Amino acid sequence: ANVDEAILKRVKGWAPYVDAKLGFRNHWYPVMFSKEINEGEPKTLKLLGENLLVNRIDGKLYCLKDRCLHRGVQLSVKVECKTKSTITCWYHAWTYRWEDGVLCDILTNPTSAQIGRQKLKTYPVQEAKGCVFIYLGDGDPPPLARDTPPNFLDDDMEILGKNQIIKSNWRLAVENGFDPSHIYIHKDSILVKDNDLALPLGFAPGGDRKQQTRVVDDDVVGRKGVYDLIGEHGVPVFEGTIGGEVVREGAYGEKIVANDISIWLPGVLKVNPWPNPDMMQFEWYVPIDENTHYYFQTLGKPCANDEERKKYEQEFESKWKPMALEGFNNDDIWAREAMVDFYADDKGWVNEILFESDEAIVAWRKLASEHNQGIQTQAHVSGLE
Amino acid sequence: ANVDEAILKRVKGWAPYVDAKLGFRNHWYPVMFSKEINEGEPKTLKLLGENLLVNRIDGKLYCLKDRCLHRGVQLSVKVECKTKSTITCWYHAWTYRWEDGVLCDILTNPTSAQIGRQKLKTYPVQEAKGCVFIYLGDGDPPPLARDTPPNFLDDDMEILGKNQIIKSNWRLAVENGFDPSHIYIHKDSILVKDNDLALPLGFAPGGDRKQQTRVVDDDVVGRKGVYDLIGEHGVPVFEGTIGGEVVREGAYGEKIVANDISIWLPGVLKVNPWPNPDMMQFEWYVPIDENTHYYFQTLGKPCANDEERKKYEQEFESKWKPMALEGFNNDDIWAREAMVDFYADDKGWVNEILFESDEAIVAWRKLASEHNQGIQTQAHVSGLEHHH
Amino acid sequence: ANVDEAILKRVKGWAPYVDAKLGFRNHWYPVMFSKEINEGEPKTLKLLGENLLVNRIDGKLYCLKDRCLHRGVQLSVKVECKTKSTITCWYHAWTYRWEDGVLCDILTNPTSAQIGRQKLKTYPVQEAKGCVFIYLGDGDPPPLARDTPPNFLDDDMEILGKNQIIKSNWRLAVENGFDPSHIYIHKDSILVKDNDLALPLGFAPGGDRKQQTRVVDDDVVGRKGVYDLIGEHGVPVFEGTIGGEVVREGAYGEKIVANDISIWLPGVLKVNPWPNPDMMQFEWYVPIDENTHYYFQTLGKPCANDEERKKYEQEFESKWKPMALEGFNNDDIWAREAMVDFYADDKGWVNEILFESDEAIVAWRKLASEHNQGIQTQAHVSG
Amino acid sequence: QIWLKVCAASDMQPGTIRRVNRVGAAPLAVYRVGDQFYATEDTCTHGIASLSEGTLDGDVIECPFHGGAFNVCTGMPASSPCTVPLGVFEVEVKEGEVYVAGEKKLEHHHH
Amino acid sequence: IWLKVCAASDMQPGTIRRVNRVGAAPLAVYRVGDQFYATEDTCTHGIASLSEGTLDGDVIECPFHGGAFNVCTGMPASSPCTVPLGVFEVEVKEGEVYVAGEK
Ligand SMILES: c1ccc2c(c1)Cc1ccccc1-2
Ligand SMILES: c1ccc2c(c1)Cc1ccccc1-2
Ligand code: FES
Ligand code: FES
Ligand code: FES
Ligand code: FES
Ligand code: FES
Ligand SMILES: [Fe+2]
Ligand SMILES: [Fe+2]
Ligand SMILES: [Fe+2]
Repeated sequence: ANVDEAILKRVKGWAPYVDAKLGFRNHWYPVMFSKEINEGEPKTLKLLGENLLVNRIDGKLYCLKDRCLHRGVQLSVKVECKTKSTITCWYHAWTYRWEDGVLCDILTNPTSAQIGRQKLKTYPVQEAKGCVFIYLGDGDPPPLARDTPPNFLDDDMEILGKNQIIKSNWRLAVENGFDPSHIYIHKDSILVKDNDLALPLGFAPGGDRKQQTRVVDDDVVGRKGVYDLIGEHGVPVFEGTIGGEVVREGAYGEKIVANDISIWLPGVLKVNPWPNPDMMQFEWYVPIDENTHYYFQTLGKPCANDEERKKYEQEFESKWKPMALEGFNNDDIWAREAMVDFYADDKGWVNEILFESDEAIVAWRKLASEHNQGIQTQAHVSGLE
Repeated sequence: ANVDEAILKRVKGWAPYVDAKLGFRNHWYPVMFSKEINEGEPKTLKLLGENLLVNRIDGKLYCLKDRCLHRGVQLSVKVECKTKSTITCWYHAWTYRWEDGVLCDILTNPTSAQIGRQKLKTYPVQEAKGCVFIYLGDGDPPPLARDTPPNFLDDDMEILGKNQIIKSNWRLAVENGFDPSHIYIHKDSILVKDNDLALPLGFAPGGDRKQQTRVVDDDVVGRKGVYDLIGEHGVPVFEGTIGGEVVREGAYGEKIVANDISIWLPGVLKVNPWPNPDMMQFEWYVPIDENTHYYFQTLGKPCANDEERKKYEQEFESKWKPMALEGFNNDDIWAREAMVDFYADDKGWVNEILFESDEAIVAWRKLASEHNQGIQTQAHVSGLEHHH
Repeated sequence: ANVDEAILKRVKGWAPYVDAKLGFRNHWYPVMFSKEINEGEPKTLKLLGENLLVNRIDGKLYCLKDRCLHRGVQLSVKVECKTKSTITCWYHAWTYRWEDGVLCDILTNPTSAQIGRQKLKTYPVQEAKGCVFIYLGDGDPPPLARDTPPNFLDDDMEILGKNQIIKSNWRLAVENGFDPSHIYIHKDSILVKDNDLALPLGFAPGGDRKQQTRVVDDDVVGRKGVYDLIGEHGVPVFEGTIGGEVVREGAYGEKIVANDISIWLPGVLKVNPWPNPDMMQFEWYVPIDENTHYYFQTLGKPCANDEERKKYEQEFESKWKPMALEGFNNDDIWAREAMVDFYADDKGWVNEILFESDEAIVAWRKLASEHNQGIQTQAHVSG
Repeated sequence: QIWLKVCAASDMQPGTIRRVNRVGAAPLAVYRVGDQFYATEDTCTHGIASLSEGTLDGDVIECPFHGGAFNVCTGMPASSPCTVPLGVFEVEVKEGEVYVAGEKKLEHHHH
Repeated sequence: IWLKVCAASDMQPGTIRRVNRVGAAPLAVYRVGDQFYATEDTCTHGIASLSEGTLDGDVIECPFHGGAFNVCTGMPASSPCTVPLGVFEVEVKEGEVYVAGEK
C-alpha cells in the first residue's frame, strides 16, 4: 500500500499501476554496462529502493543486499573482501558468501551460534548484450527474454548504450516515451533536419479504440506489452493551426522512421526504426526509488564482423549518441521532470484530463496492472512486517 | 481546516484566522508593479499557493493558471504564445485563450473532442496606482476599494513602492507590523536620526479596551479593519528602565509621525503619517504559500501637480526607498523570520503569552476571523474534491 | 511517545530506551568547557532539543531557555544584556533576570500586569574539572557525582578534553562505544601500532550470560552503570579466519589496557586505563536533538602538583589528543554514522540481529530503561 | 437519422447500460433506470473513458477512469473531477422498441 | 538419554520453564494445556531467552523484538523471526516431565 486508499478506489481501471510507485517486483532490470564492473571490484547501486552490491568473481557477476544483518550498516562503507568468495562487514566482521549470502564466518567471534544459521539476501544477475540485468525478485527467475523487448537479444544485434540517473518517478518516464503526441516537444530537433527525417506534430486518430493499439498477451516468449498503432488509421498532423490560421508545421524528409513503437513490462520502450531506417532504440526506465530512475538507453543495429562494429562504434561516439540519445532525448528528460509536481501527491492520477492519443498510455496502464509480477513496497525495502 | 482541530479548539476566539495558513480566498492582492509586466511578455508568480501567469495584451492584463489541464505541467516551463490572444502548452500543444481560458485549439490533434469543451482557470486582474492586483477568487469580483486601505486610491495620491519575497508565513508579518511595541527593534534605525523623527521605544496602552482600539466594519466601500490610535490615546515610552534605572531612551526628534496605524483585510497595514509628516505608508503581506509572502511596500504622497510628482519620484529613489523602505523596514524582515520556528507547527498560537499592547492584534484576529471572504485550502490548490 | 506504539509494544525488554530518542530528562550533561565561556559573554547551545543560553556573571554560570515567553523568538538572535543581572528580548523588550528567569521589566510597557507574574525556564549549571554541566531537568538537582563515572571527580584527577557535534542519535554512539566486538574497526589504528598496545579482533565468550556484565544499580552516590566483563571468562581472538584459512591478525602489543570498561547513565563511557597505563578516558554522548549529539571526550590523569599537570597538559596536546582522541576515536565516528539509516525509521530496533557480544549492549538498554530519570518528549521541547 | 432504434425495451435489464455506436458521430450511452430510459454521450467529459463501461447506481453513472460521476437524467456532474455536463439525448419507447435522438438536447426553446 | 525437568504438577497451564544443561545450550519447556513441548531457549533472531517471553496458546513471543515461534513445530510465527527453532523430544513418565535430544 504505497498510495492513499481513497485514490486507489477511484482508479478502478489501473489501481495496481498507480500503487506501483516503487516499481514492479519480480522482473529483470538493466542497471549498468558490463564494462563498468571489473573482476574483484564491487560496485554499489540502488534498485526498487533496495541498496545492493554487485561483484565479479571469475568473470561471473553476483548480487548481495548491501545491508549487514547485524546492525544494518552498508558493507560498502568500507569494502573488505578477504577471500575471493566472500565479503566481511567492516564493523564486527560478519562474513558472507557471494554465491548464497550465507553467514559463514565471524572474525570477532568464531564460536558464535549465528554462523551458518543466517542468510543475507541475494539476487540473480545475468549479462547480455554488454548489459547487466538483475532479477529484483524472489524465487526462481524467468528467462531474461520475458523482460526484454523483441529483437534486443539478436545474435547480430549490436547493442550499444548510455546510462544516467533522472529525477522523476519511473512511470512518468514510461508515459512520456510512449505518448504518441509528445513528439511536439521535438519539433525543433536539429537531428530531424541533420538526418532529414520526417516527423509530424501529432496525429488525428482514426478507427475505434481497439485499433489504436495492439495488446500483447499471447507471445510465447512470455513478453507483455502494447504496440502503438495510432499511425495506421490516423492522419499525421504536419500543419498546426490556431483559429484556422497556421502557426506551426512539422518537419519534412524522405526518411520514414519510428513507424513502430511498443512498450513492454517492466518498463522498456521500443522505437523501430530509429534514429535511422537501419538502427533501433531500446530504453529502460528503471526505478531507483520513488523519485528517481535510471534512464537506460541503447541503440541496436545488426552486424556481422569487426568492420561492421568499429565503424558503428565510431558512428555512435561521433554522431548517434550525441545526436539521438543526448541531443534529441534531452528534451524528453525535462518534459519528464515537468510532470513531477502534478503527480507527486498522487492527485494527478485522478485529475489528469486525457485526450484521444492517450489511448495508448491507457492500454499500457491496464496491461501493467494486469500482468505485473508484483508490487514493490516499503515492506520489501526496510522491515518486511 | 489546514490546522489540527485540537489546536483550533484551543483558540476558539479567532479559530478561522489561525486556520487561514494559506491566506484568504475571494480578495484582491497586489503582486507586482505595472512597469514590471510588458506587452507580450508573460510573467510567472505564485499566489495563495497557486501558480499563475500574467500577460499584457493590447495594454490590458490577463491572468491564467499556470497548470495545463492535460498532464498538469506548468506552461511557463517553455512559454509559447503563437497568437496575440492565446498560449500553447509546450508539451502537447493544447492552446488556451487568455481572455476566458477556453481550450480553443490543439496543434497535435485538430480533431480532438476536447477542443472547445475545457476551460483553464482565470482570475480578474486590475491595475491601480501603478500596482497590479489579482482577485484570487471565484465569481464576479467586488470593487478594489474594499480591499485597500483608506486614501490609497485618492486621485492626488502618488504611489511608489518596492516588492520582495520574505520567508515567513503572511500572518507573522501582519502581526509584526500592526504591533505598537515592536518599534523597539527600530530604535537604532538610520531613518530615525537622519530624518529627525520623534519615536518612542514603544507606545503603551492608556485608556481602556475600547477607546484606543477602533474596529471598522461600517465603511461604505465595505473595507474592514482595525485602528490602533497610538498617537491620540496611547502612551509614548521614551525612557526604558530596568529596576527603575534608565538604560535606553527613544528619539526626541521634531517631526511628528505614526499618529495612527491600521490593518485591513485581506492583510494591508497603513501607517499615517510616515515616514514624513506629509506622507503615508501602505504595506501588504501577500500569501505566496504557507512559508512565504510578498512584502509589498508602497509610500503615498499627495501631489497637486506634475512638478510635485516629479520631485516626489526623485526623493523616493534617493531618500525614501533606501532610508525608509530598506533602512527602517529591513529589521522587520529578520524579526518576522525569528518567529517562524515558534509558529511552524501551529502550536505557537496556543503557547504565546500576550500582554496589554497586543489588544489591537487580538481585535484584528477576531475581525479577520469574522469578515474574511474564504479560507484558502490545499484543496483549492490541487483541485476541490466531492463525491455523491 | 516519540516512537510508533506498534514498535514500542514489540520491545518489552527496553521500551523506555527506544522511546528515549531525545535523551533522558533530569540528568546532568556536559556541554562545553569552562574556558569557552567568559564573563558577560552569553553562549547559545541546544540540549535535549531545547535552545539554551548560558552566561557568566561574577564568575558564576547561569542558564536560561533561549525562547521569549512573548512571541517565542530566540533571545539570542540579538543579545541585549542592558544590566549585569538581566537580558532584554530584542523584540518587545521583555526583560528577564538570569538568576531566576523572572520577568522583571518590559521597556515598552513599564506598567504591564505581566511583570513579576511570568518566569522563563532556568536550569542549574555547575562547573567541575573544567567542564560545564547543565542539569536538564526540573526541581532541585541531585549531586553531580550521581551522573558521572567513578573517579572522574577525584581531587587529583586532571581532566583535559575536546568536544564536537556528531551527526547521529546519541544512542548509536553509546552502543558503539560499549560494544565489545566493535574493536574490530580499530585493527589498523596508528595508536595501537605506535603505542605498542595489545588489541584482539574480538572475544569468544565464556561462562554464562550473567557473567558477561556487572550491573551497578547504586554506587553510594546513586550511579547506575554496567561493566563489560566479556574478558573475564572469554577467549580473546587474535587470528581472524575464513573457511579455516587465516586472513587477519590482531595486535600483539605488550601493553595491556582497557581492561576496565563501563557505561553510565545518562550516557558516559569510562575506559580504564586508556590510552596509556597511567590514564583514563571518559566520554559523553550528549543528546542535542534526535539526529545529533555532542561527543564530549576527556582524558584523565592523577597529578600531584603544578609540574605533573603541566607535563600532562603538554603530552596531551602533542600526543594523546591527536593520536588517541582523534586518531583512534575518529573511526568510531563514521562507524556511528553508518548505523543511522537502519535506526532512523525506528525499524532497526526490531530487525537488528544480535550475537553473543551484544549481551553488554542488552544490559545497558535494560539498565537505562529501568533507572533513567525521565523521558524527554517533544512536548517538553514545544511546551 | 432523427431517431435511432436501439433495441427492444425487454432486451435491457433495469440498472444496465447499452452503448450505441454511430457512423460519423461519437457514441452514445443508453441507461435503463428501473422502467425508464435515458441517454447521454458515452464519452466521459473529463477524458476519454466510456461511461457504458462504468458503474450505474440509481440514476448516477460512475466513470471507470477516475471515479467521476454524472446524473443520467440531467447530464450534470455528480462527483469530481467531472465538471463539464454531458450532452443529453432524448429517448422514446414505441411498440416496446427503444429509440434515442440523433441530436442532443439543445439549450434552445426550454424552461 | 532424557533428563528430569520437573513434576508436571510444578508447571501450570500456559507457563514456561527454562532448562539448563551442562556444557550445552539451554532449553525451554512449554506447557500448553496438559501437553508439553520443548525447543531451544535462545531465540533464532538474536540472543534472547524465550523462557522470558510470553506464551499465547501454542505461540511463544520473544521478549526482545516481538518475534514468535510455534512451540510445537518450532517454526516462525511472527517477524522478524525467519529461522526455525530446534524442537526436542519431550515425554512424561509418571507425573514427571522429561526432555531428550533434538528430533
Ligand atoms: C509604530 C508602529 C508601527 C510602525 C511604525 C510606528 C512605523 C512603521 C512603519 C512601517 C510599518 C510599521 C510601522
Ligand atoms: C578497547 C575496547 C574499547 C575501547 C577501547 C579499547 C578504547 C576505547 C575508547 C572509546 C570507546 C571504547 C574504547
Ligand atoms: S554491523 Fe556488520 S558485523 Fe556488525
Ligand atoms: S501537458 Fe500541456 S498539452 Fe499536454
Ligand atoms: S518576542 Fe520577546 S518581547 Fe516580544
Ligand atoms: S475520464 Fe471520466 S472521471 Fe476522468
Ligand atoms: S531476539 Fe527474538 S525477536 Fe529478536
Ligand atoms: Fe521523445
Ligand atoms: Fe517594523
Ligand atoms: Fe571505538
